[PDB]
Parts: sequence; C-alpha cells; structure tokens
Amino acid sequence: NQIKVQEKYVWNKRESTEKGSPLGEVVEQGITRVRNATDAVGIVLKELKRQSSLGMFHLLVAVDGINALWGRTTLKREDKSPIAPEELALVHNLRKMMKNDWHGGAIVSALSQTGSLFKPRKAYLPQELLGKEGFDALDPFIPILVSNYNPKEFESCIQYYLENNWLQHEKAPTEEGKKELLFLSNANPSLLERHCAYL
Amino acid sequence: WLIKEELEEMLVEKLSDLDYMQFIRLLEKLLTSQCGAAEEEFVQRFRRSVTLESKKQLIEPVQYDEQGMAFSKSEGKRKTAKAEAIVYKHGSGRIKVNGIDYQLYFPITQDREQLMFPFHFVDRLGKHDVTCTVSGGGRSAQAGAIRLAMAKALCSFVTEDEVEWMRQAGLLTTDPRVRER
Ligand SMILES: Nc1nc2c(ncn2[C@@H]2O[C@H](COP(=O)(O)OP(=O)(O)O)[C@@H](O)[C@H]2O)c(=O)[nH]1
Repeated sequence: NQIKVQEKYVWNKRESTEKGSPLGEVVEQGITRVRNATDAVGIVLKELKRQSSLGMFHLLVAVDGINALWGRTTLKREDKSPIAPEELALVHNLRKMMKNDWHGGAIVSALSQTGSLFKPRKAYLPQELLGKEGFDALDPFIPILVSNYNPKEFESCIQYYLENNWLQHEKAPTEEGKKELLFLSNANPSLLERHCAYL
Repeated sequence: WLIKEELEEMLVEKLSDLDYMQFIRLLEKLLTSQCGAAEEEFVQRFRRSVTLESKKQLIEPVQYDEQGMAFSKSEGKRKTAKAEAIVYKHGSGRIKVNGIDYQLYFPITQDREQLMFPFHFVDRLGKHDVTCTVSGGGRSAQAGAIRLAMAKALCSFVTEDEVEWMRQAGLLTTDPRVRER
C-alpha cells in the first residue's frame, strides 16, 4: 500500500491499473486472473527496480538456483522444438534485476546443481554451472564459498540433534558413533542430516 | 606327533597301530614328567613341525615421500576392479579416490561403509590419509578393491596382533568369486 505505480498498465480494454494506485492492486490482478499473472510479475520488478533507485525503500533480490537463467530449458513448443530461456517472459524479466544498473539494494544469489539441467553431478564452480553467458551477465560479482562443517560446527549440529532427542540409537550419543557419522558424512551437512534422519 | 609311517621309516621296521599308540603314550608320559635336557631333545626327535602358520601376510615396507612423510602402498582386486592405495602414517581422515573426495566419488552409503570397515576395525578413523587410484569394474567392485588395498597398506602401521585380527575378519583376503562362463 505504500508503494504506488507511476504508469497506467492496461490488462485489457475493460480493465487497467491507473497511475498512482498501490502496487498491491497489480499483485491482486495477477493473483485473481492468472492470465495476467506473468505480466503482473514483470511490472512488479519494473517498479521495484525503479522506485528503489529513487530511494523510497531498500530492495533485496534473493535468487536461489540462479544458474537456470542462462542455461537450457526442457520446455517444448507444439512442434517439439526447444525453447530458449530468454523466450520466457518470467525468465526474461528476472535477468534485468541481476544487472547492476540500479542502486539502493543488493543482489544475493546461490548456485545449485540440484535440479539443474544438462549439468554433471560434480559441477559446483561458478563458471561451470553458469556458462559463458551467465558469467558474462553476472560479472563483476563477489563469489562466497560454502563448505562442509568444520569440527566445531559438526559437534554443535550433533549436539542440537541430541538436544531434540532426534538420535535414538543407543550408540549415537557415544564417541565412536560420532566418529562413524563424521566419516560417513565427511562433515557434509546434507548427508549428515539424511543419515541422522533414520537413526 | 611323529606319524606311524615315518616312525616306521625311522625304525626301518613295520609296526602296528596299537604299538604306535603305546609308544606315543609313553612319549606323552615322559613329557608330563619334569623332562630335563636329554629328555626333551629326545622327544623333539619324534616331533615334526607344523609349517602351516597362515599368519604370513606380507607387511609392505614403509616408504618416505619427498616431504619426508612416511607412507605405504598396496594393491587390491575385486571382480574386474583394480585399486592401488597409498596410506600415510599421519593424517586427518582424508581419502582421495582418483583425485576426488570419497563422499563425491562414492555417493552410495554402502561403499562409504566399505571404505570405513578397515580403519574402524582397528580404531584409527581420522588418523590417516589415503590416496587411491581405482580402475575397472563397477561401484561395489571398486569399493571392495579399495577396501582391500587400504587394509593391506594399513597393515604396516598396526601391530602384528591387529594384523591377525584383520586377517580373521576377512579384511586381507582377495575375494576369488568372479563371473562363471
Ligand atoms: N498486461 C500488461 N503488462 C505489462 C504492461 N507493461 C509492462 N508489462 C509487463 O511488465 C514487464 C516490464 O518489463 P519492460 O520494462 O516493459 O521491458 P520490455 O518487455 O522489453 O518492454 C513487461 O515485460 C511486461 O511483461 C502493460 O501496460 N500491460
């Protein structure tokens, strides 16, 4: 309700959003009529990127699995032809937000090979997952490395699971069980969580 | 004890079962008494050696790398998979399979448990570093070959009793089961 549009958006000949209306209306038009949902998303982005520059609010763009934008799609036409990511309006409008042509906010993203298309299981580095086009788009950027648990973090996570009584095996609270879990997971948070799930 | 036929050979005289039993009983009685020197070499004349001590695992020599770190190399084979492992005397529990971390090279937990089995059996998880190269076979065959290689290389840094415990646990025997025609 505080954020308001600066243009007249025409959903159809009968319905339009007038200048100065709250942004929520636009969202509502996307939530009520799905036909205009995709058009409603882009407008929101178009507004949020612009108004944040004016200084009305601070904007955070949190995109998880950002590598999808500059890759390949598994969506097909009716002629069984491949569709490129840029041919999707939802993907096309979200690329404009990743460009550093606006101020008043920060862009944070996380890579992900899980659910990625046409990538090997062991690819995790920025260029390998992003592609040349993705690296060129994001460049310049600050990469931040996320690693496996160090011994302090591993011990604290196991203590958290024990405090929640989530390790029911009698040998789990002992020290030998902790060494075995450490070796089996290699301090990987996801493998440790999955192993502790059924113990 | 000296068997009947070679007792006959020593005596150069044919003898029966019962008199052989009587002689063995007398020898046992002599052993029971406080045998002095002449007695126990006399008995040793009639006792052969059981040279079937299967505790003959070959302990790999300890080598030293250019950095001065001590290590041991060994080989292993399971089905068509063939592995060669280098185990370092000191380490933090890091295993590198073909230059890849073991949890990345072996997604399946079963293979990781197989890689655990040797070190866990002798209570030195997290005390060694392993650099192994495996080729051929499949996931389970490669895991088994690497397990055998690491056990044979780890024999160098453990006691003889622990080597025997590993042998009795089946950690030092090549699996001979392969596909049949
Ligand atoms: N239904 C509707 N959608 C609009 C309208 N204006 C912008 N949009 C959508 O909101 C997005 C804003 O992105 P934009 O700045 O216009 O980039 P452009 O598509 O290349 O022209 C567009 O991609 C449209 O999908 C409008 O007047 N009516």
